[PDB]
Amino acid sequence: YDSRWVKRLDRLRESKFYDPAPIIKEEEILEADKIHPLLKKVTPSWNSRRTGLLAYKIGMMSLWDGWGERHAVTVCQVDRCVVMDQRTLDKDGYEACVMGIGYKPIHKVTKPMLGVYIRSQIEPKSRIAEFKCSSDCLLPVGHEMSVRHFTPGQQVFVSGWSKDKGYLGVKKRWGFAGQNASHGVEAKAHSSPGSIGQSKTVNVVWRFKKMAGHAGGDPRVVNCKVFRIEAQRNLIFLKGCVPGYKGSLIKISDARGKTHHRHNRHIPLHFPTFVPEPGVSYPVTLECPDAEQDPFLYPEIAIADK
Amino acid sequence: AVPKGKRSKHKCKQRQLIYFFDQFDGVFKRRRESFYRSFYNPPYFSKQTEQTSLPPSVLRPFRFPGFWPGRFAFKMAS
Amino acid sequence: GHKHSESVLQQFYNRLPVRKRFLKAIRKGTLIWDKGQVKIPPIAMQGYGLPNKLVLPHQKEFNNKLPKFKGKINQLKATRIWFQD
Amino acid sequence: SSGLPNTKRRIRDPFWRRSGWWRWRQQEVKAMNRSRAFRRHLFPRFTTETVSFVDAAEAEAKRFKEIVAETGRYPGQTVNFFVPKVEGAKLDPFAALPSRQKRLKLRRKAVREAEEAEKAREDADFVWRGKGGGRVWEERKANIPLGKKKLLLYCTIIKGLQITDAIDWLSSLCLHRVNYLLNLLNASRKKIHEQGGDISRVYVESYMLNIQGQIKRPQFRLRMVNLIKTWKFAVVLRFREYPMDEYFHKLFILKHVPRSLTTDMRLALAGQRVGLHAVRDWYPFLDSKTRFFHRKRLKWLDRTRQFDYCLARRVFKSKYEENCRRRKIQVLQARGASDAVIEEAN
Amino acid sequence: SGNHWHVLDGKGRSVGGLAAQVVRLLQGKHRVDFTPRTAAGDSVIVVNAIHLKM
Amino acid sequence: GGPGRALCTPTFHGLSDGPYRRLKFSLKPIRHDYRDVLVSADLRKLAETAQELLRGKETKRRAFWEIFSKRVKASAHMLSPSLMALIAKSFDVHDRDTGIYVALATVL
Amino acid sequence: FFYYRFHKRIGKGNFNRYLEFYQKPRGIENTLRLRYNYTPTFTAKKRSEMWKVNLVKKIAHATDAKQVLDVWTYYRHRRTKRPYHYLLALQRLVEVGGCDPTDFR
RNA sequence: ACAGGAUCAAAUCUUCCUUGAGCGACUCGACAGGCAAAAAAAAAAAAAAA
RNA sequence: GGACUCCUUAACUUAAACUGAGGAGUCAAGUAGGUACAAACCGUACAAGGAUUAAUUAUGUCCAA
RNA sequence: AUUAACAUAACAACAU
RNA sequence: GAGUCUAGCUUCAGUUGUUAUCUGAUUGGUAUUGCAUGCCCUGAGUACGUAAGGAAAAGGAAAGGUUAACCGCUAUUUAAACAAAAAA
RNA sequence: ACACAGUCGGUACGAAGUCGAAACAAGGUAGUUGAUGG
RNA sequence: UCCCUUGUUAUUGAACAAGAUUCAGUUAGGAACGAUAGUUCACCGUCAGAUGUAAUACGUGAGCUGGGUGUCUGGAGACAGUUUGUUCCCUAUCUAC
RNA sequence: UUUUUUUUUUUUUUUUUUUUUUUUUUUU
RNA sequence: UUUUUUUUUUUUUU
RNA sequence: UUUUUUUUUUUUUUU
Repeated sequence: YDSRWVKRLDRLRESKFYDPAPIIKEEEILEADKIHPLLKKVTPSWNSRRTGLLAYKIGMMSLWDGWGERHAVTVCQVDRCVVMDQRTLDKDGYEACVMGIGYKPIHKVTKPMLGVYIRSQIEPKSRIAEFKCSSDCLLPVGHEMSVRHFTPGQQVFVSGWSKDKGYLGVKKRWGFAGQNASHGVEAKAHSSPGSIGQSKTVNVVWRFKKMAGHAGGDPRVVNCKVFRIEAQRNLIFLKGCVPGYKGSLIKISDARGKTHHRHNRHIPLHFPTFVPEPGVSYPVTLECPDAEQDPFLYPEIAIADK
Repeated sequence: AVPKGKRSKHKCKQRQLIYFFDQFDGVFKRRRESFYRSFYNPPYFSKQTEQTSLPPSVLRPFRFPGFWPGRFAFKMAS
Repeated sequence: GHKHSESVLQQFYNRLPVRKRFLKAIRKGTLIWDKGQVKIPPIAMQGYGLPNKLVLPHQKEFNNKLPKFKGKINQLKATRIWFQD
Repeated sequence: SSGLPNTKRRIRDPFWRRSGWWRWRQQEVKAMNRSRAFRRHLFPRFTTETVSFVDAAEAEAKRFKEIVAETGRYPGQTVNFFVPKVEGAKLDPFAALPSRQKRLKLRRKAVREAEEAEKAREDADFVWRGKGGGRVWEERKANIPLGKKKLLLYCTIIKGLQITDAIDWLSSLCLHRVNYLLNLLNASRKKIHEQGGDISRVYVESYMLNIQGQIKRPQFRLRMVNLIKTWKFAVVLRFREYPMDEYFHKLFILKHVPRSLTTDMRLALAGQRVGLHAVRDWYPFLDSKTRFFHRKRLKWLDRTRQFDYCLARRVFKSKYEENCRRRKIQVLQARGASDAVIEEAN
Repeated sequence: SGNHWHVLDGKGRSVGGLAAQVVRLLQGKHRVDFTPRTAAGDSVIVVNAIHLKM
Repeated sequence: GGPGRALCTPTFHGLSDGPYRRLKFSLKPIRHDYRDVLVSADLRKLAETAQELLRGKETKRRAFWEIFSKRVKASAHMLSPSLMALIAKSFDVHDRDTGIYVALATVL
Repeated sequence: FFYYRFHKRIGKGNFNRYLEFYQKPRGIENTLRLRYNYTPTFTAKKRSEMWKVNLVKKIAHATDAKQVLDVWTYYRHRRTKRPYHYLLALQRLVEVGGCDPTDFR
């Protein structure tokens, strides 16, 4: 809450106050204190669907691969995603799971909200979302989600909000052609929209007409690829691009339709969740398998005129 | 363009109230609150106006003597 | 629509609450509209008499004397058949 | 913030709402508001008599005109008829009756006489009046270079507010042409104070605008000559004094205390100009939270048959009168006057 | 209370006829004291709507 | 104009006239204690009426008797052993036998 | 109420190959508040307003918990129930010789 | 809510019935926050104590 | 030195609301009714005036009525 | 001193 | 009475198109494909045909083009140049 | 107000009582009930 | 049923490949330039995007213009953006002994 | 350090994403 | 009459 | 075979 010129100097000076990097291990062992007693393995069915996850956009990065091809990947962090409540047909009328994410100061949370958290036995949350899934994939209350839910090398469905650009013109928003810069052209005609309708035969402008206005701030969805995951820090690297600001909430789910059919067919995935067995170690870091063929192979393409 | 017809009284009447609310919510209300804050601080004294202006003061008067307990004036000395 | 003026016959068709599929057929001629229903146009057989509902009042006496068909379409043996206008 | 109004403000609309503000919804909303409003009052459970307000001069004018209308003559005339006003006639047929200012003066004298007579009655502590009584004053201010549009904005703001409050409201504007109104306000306050009325109980009733004229000027253009003019309006204001009875009911019950008073109180408290005993005394009128909790406790007490309206009114009036009397006594003593002079003055 | 109820069984009945009949009841024209200004009708309940014919 | 007839449009209208065509409706104060009624009497009103019958020698009407009997009959299962004696003694003193004695024999 | 909006939309469902089950549905189709667009008459108003008195009158007349409950149930839809109404019913229920707490009524 | 009720009566840990669907779910009852200063692409960031 | 319709008929592409003739109605200068929506068609015991009444007409009789 | 157009205010209303 | 998350309704085009009988302790019982420009590869020098000549079922990929999103890399433009020591 | 901003028409007090309801009949006593084998 | 993409498999003087006429949908995805200015047509050269029609007042001139076979600062409709609220401007004063 | 295409990524979902509105309240 | 049914068919004549 | 027509303002075809 400082001044402009104080904030600007802060922005520059922040770099000098960075804590040392953690120490990442090669192996991980879990005990009974991190496992839901109610958690068990369930065989999937033909009409079974899994749950989604929430993430925060951190930033972009470039990473190599086994063949040596560089790719751009976005980093996402699951900020302690925990199940709050469940929905049943008898109780509510539909199967769903409610989850929470984030943290809020106690000096900002209302009493009715704090009542929920007391029951839940969890710290205050910033955001709450819900997922629709099949009845056979209802996770127990209080279970903490992990990055291990998605296996590397599978297609994911990512949803989020776009950025904001304020007010923009017709030429700026849509990308109109306009008029020439010369050859006897009026000032106003430079960036004018031109015809916007028909003659007296149609006295009404059709709905959904492309016009000037505030731009940005819309929902958008995109496909992504799981490139790398981290268990320690709970990090996920997604191949492609994700909308929203560097910190905005984003939803991640499995493939749907063609995406599933074509890609997510031969990939074994833990349907309910990751279920570690007490007394056994697990990897910390998992990488995407390399391709089959050499990417750096330029065969000959015949060019014959006829 | 040019107007095709005359505006009725009703419209004008409506507009009046619209405008009044618009202004009140954005000018007057802000100004009032800004004005009222200065009370805590001593009044403003201008150097330019010193030729005619009264001496400086700090103490504020009480407009409502009815709800003013405690002594009001001091007895004259011998 | 965009057209300013339209024929009354076309307009009539335009007002029919039916699917596009049947609309097309109706327009073509394969189908007719009558009594709020859609049915096959009447069949005119060579030599046989036409329905009494399509001839003029003075032509009914002569139409009733002509031969009549009391069989199925498969059993029909007419040299030529066409829809009656 | 710093040279920029907040972007996230909320501007009210009197004719539209995102939650719906249709005709049908208006009815319901109004009904509920009225219902809630009505219930906020606290009437006494026991009264001896109810005395209403009436204007003798206004009744006499109607009585004088009714006889002329129905009989066609004047009071006492037995030979002659009524002559109405005619074009070019200098004589006013209704010249015997008083004017508005004279009737207001008669009212102001009658209310003083009634106030003096009130002390004789022994059962004056259990008598109802309602609303309407009080002295009335009227002023005027002409030659104002402002139109109706401009005038209305200010007028509506100042309407239904305390004399002192209005001054502040107009002052806060930081405008130039508002000085004309400011001067009228200040002159009215000074005149009312000199007339002996209590300026602490004086409220703005209503207003009135009168068109005076226009001053046109030439304005040349490329292919025409427009006419530029100036506005001229006159503002008429009305003031009314709130009796003790009325005053009590509005501050104690309704809790519709002005802002100036509360600001003064808070100022004194913050500056330590008073002791610890005054905070509690002003608790009913200090802050909005205290007012609300006080009103809720009042309602509970009332329902419990624990609260005495007449007793609270008497305590209120006695405290106010004692403070007013002590102010004058101390002011007189400050000059060093003798005991005989003090006794004769008060 | 003055509120009357009519529960019908529309099983194998014609939509048009049923509608026509219902209209009468809804309108309240069947009563002597019919007022077009107001709704003088009575509540109507219909079941087995799936069984209609055309 | 229109597809239909314009004249064939019945309009509601009164066939007579009277002074009560514009009498406003208002909610009058509602009784706070409805139990005070003999019809809707209670154990207290029953006992009070029984005491009054034993005190006075007045010859009451048939209606009173009827109503009193019916109420008692209705509410027979709520009476106390002490109140039953009073209610039966009232009847015995007034020489009335309306089937009351048989009904009270099941609850006594 | 110059204009009262009310439309029956085509809701999502699956009626194809429907099997007749002798069971009640979830709930009523129509739930929207019914708002009249006309001023009521004297008789209408009276019928609408008589409940306030009839409730108490029948409560008083009642001679058993069954009757009490029934009476209460009948005036279910009756909005704007004053506190004292509850008190009255409670007193009557206690006088009648108790009641069934478990009762839906 | 194991809150109420029946029975020659229940594994630890209610055999069975009622609560119309325990008010759509949770929670609160001094609950909740419009405007001002300051900050402010959406959004987030201040415990109280002049 | 006339606009629509009925019978006859000249011209035209047996075309056009055209151009022009013979003899009846209506409008022009006609109300209200019917014909779904804008003079010309049907009917009229066809509009001095007022009211809470009865009738075979074009024509209608499942709902809007 | 003075009509209308025009400008402002007060009172009056409940089957809503 | 109030806070959160939600049921129903609404949504570019458009439809009503789904389950008799029922492995006897013998590794078990339909399953996210609506959709579609051109050129190249496997199938294939195969079907076909004297010869020349030369297909489909399925998948895989390199250009061009449209929409949307974003600033990890490259290109254009452009801004900033300030508080580690409690001996300071 | 949907209206070229109009015209016609426009609300039927009591029981909101009750120590009534007796000179119909019956009566599971409710100031209850009157026809009807599809 | 509109130039290409669909109707495995019988309309064919259809061996394959490449082709011609006709019909059908729950209406799905697409179709690049230049020179001469003879108001537009046969034809000409390149990428081969692979034989590429009409209506809407020339569709469109209070949005723009050109070598001939005028001006206008948007009052109401429509369309594209935006709207705290029951209260937080003012006012809203029973019953009657 | 910011903006942009001259760079990069997707071309999937439509009972989906999303949303301003809890409705047994028939005369506020 | 049988989910046989992109322009392909069977059974029975209702 | 008939009642049901341009009923072509809407619903409906209940025979």
